Amino acid sequence: HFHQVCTPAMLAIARYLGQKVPAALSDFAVGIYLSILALQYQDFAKRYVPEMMNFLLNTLCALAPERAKSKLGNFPVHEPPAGIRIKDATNTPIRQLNCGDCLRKDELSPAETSSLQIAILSTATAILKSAADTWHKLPAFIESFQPALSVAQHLLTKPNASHLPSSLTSKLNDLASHLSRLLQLSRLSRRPLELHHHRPLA
Amino acid sequence: SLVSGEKTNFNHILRLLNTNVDGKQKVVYALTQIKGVGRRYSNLVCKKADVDLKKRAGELTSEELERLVTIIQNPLAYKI
Amino acid sequence: TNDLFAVTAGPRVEIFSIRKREPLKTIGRFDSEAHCGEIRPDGRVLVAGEDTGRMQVFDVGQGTRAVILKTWHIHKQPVWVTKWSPTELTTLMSCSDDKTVRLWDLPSNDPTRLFTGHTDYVRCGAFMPGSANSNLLVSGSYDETVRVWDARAPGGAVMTFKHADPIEDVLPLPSGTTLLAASGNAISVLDLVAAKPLRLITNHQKTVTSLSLASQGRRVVSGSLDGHVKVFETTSWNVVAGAKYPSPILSLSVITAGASHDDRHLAVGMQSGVLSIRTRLS
Amino acid sequence: PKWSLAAAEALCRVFVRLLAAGTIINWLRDRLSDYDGVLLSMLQSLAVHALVLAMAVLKAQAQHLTDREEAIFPRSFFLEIIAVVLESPIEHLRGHFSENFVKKYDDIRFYTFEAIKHFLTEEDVRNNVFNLLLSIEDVPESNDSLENFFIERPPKKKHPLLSLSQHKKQAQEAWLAFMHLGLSKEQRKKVLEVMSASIAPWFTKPEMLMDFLTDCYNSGGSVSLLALSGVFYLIQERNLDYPEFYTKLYSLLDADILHSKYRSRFFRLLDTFLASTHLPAVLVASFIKRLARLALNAPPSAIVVIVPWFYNLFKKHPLTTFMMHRVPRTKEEREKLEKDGLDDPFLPNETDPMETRAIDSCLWEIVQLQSHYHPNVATICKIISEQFTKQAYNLEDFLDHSYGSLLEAEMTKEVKKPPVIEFMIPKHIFTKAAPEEEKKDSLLVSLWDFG
Amino acid sequence: LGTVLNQALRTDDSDLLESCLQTLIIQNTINRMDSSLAGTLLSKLAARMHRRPGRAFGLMRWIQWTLVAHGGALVTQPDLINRLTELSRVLEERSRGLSSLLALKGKLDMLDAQLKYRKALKMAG
Repeated sequence: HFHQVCTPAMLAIARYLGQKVPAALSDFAVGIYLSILALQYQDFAKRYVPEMMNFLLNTLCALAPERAKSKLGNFPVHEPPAGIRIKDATNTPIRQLNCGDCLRKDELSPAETSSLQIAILSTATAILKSAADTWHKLPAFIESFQPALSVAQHLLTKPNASHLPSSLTSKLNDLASHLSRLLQLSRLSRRPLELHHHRPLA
Repeated sequence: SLVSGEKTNFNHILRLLNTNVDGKQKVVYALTQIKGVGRRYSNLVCKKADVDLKKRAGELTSEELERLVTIIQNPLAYKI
Repeated sequence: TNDLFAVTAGPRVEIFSIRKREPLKTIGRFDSEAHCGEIRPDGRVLVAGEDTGRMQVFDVGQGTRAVILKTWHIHKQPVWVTKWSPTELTTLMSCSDDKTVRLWDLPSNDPTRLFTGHTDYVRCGAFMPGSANSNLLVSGSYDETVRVWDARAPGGAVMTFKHADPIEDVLPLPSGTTLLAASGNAISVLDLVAAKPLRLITNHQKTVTSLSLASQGRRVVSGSLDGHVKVFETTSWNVVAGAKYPSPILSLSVITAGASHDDRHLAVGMQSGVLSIRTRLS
Repeated sequence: PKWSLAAAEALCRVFVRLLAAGTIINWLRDRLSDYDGVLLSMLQSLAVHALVLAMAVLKAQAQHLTDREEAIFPRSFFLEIIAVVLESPIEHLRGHFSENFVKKYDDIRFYTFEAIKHFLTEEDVRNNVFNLLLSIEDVPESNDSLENFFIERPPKKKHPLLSLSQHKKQAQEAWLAFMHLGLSKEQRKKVLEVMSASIAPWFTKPEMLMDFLTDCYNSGGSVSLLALSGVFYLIQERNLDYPEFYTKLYSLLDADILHSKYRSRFFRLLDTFLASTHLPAVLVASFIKRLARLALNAPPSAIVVIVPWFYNLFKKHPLTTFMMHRVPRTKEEREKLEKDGLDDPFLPNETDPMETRAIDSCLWEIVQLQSHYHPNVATICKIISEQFTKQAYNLEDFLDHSYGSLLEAEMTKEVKKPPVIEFMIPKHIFTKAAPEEEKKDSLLVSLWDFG
Repeated sequence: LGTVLNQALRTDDSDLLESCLQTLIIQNTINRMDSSLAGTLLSKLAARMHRRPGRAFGLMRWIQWTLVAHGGALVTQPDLINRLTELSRVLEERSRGLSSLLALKGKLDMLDAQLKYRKALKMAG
């Protein structure tokens, strides 16, 4: 329930993950880092990080293939400042992230930027899968995950498929299918709330 | 579509010196509600307090609340 | 020929005089608030509704008389308008907070009829003046819905109208044919013989509060949060006169005197705790 | 030039003595003119003590540069005094000037404002004068609350210096002329913060502020969030209204406002805005539903404020409680719901809160938010969950709370009550597969390359 | 003060009108005001004109700028020439005395002069 040491760690995580509009892909990477940290925190104690949800979706739109046009979730959307978004680099394949990506390089080669962005995308994709798999309960599933579907189909738009590789395309397609499945699960299982069935005192 | 409810929240348990429970009844009845305090004693202290008997408990600003508190704290500094 | 009229302000009412213009007798048996305090067309009964949900009815002579005749505790939720039927001495409408208006008989210990249909708070109502307007009851909700029922078949409303605002007041006419609804900044003259909305009129900024019939059933004063009192004729409904008050207002009425009911004086009630009387004699 | 300082102050001394005393008087005043020039240079230098001498010579001039019993003083001289002190980049000079006399003396205040008028009529200096404008804070209550004068409490008994209305008038004009000049973004937001406390109470008529404020209020964004304070101040004082106040509020509340810094002030305002009494249930229901839906992504330092306010609103409006404990009345609906699960009748992104069907929804958001990671926050959701006992919750103990407050809370907790750990810790903490231990790999290790 | 005028005119206020009319920004407000309210403004300003003939110096400049900005707004809702009708009737009033008002002016600017001059003798003597 509560710890002297385990929880303020989570609090530091939450401050970083809520605050700090990302100025760099290194910030993006360490955001991915603390997001999966909090996932490994609330594994099998199904507590919830809105900071992680909004930060993940914020990153997902900040990769900006075309544009965050309109009505993409309720999470606070911000602007990718330094061209920090994907280009039509659909040939740079997927890879796993390394801790060196926690370093700043304003001199970074654009092919490395493309590959690193794509790897960030795929890892956040995995994060989405894991979080859905662990949060299929918790009745705000619909209102928490509907924006994920929205962002997903928005990235599945053709002006984004132009820049996207087919690997990530199959990834997010799997995501949309699995997530729609769990959405229908939540929708069919959902019941109204009756909290004050109070036991009267004798 | 906007009317100030700056007075509506007064049907509540007031805390005070000894009893933490004093509801809205009236100024004198709330003073006698406080322990040890007489009814005419309540009359005396409110008519020194310059507060209206027509006022109900909780119709009073915090200034005159704590004025009533200090004048029940010292019944001698004010003459009696 | 009375010398009485009631004001309801806070946890109390204060029965006032018309002649001396003085608060004759306060009644503070109200627990929580007091949303309407009106007297029976005798002049001997005051009824009023608290905020816990009880409605109390008690007798007053001219002055220091507060004998609590009856109390009803049905609604469990505040009542905002209890009003007497202007013909029968024994029936009163009571629109509560919750969803409900209902007719009480005084000797009866359970309400005579109950009308529903409203969906939000209900906070204005009246009876229908006119001869054939016998048991005809009009209420405006906050739900942008005014409804009139007959008492004979307690089904839904016989008629209903939807506005775009919270309808914060209503009054019929002594012609018994037309009716003012008051909603947002927008009053609305309506036909009830034809159920046809005649005309919307807006000459205020903010939401209105109250409408008052005047001199001979021939004019209506209106009162709005604009600090504004504005009186219209009932033929063309032009802004005929009015004035300003230094605090936004909440209630308004002119009241008549005596022989042939010439208007004795008006009084406005402002949020600033101030009850202003403007008087004229003849 | 410390000997020049000594010469200057002794010259001020002999000047005030000859003024207290008193074809020659032409040179006798030539002295004072050239000494004013000396004092221009000496303020352009210590300049704070030079400023002290300057107020002294202003005093002596007002006292006895006249035959009349009244004390007129050179507004021109004061004007160039103001000119030099506002062009001077010395923050300490400006501060000593503001604190020592402007926050002290009302003659100074009034004549200061009009000197500012003249000088502005004829950028960094804009920032300086803006600092000074902000430095004046306190509005006196009454003409007898003026009650202190640097020179010459006038016996006019109708004097502009005796009438509070004129001081308010002059400062009013100062603010009018300054916004007429134009000011920065940061100046704009600082004004819009401190206005209703200290600038809007300066006006004999704030209606041009009503104009300017509803313009930046209809502008949108954080500036409009700050503009809410001013427009409420004005609708409360002088009931000049906005057209569509509540629908404006409902669409005004949005995603990031909870993440905005000034949500504390915002929430106190909203506490009033639903402390009103003439409110329809579905409107306050709309505000409930929208706030829960944003709490689904809120910071917890906001959620701690979010919940008890709901306890309040539920206590005042029982026709909201149906979103807490909602029975299917009919067994037919029970069949329909057990067959087909529930969709939310509420409409997100509907403009009119009086038409969003917040009624017939439920607080699935907050009951899921119970399962937050933070324990105090979870308990506060449990407060909604549990029972309705306390008559109210203040929010004042809840406001202004941040991650900083939470971290110092856990810090100022005990060094260690003896804690617990996790036994049977696996060794393959960074090992990628470990196919011989049968314990599934850390998800981080599976999605992270360490090599 | 644009919304102030809008509010005050449509609510037909008296003292709000006085407050905003006691006093550039004037022009900005008349840019940003409305049309139908401006015609009603025109009507009550001709009313003030008729009621006390003291100052012309602000209010003429006001109606100048009304006809500047929303002049053609009366072209847009041109049933209210009856508003425009009385202004003709109003502004023909203040032209009345001018048919010989100058016949005052000179003989008075006459006695001005020597009174300046014998005064201009006076410190000299």
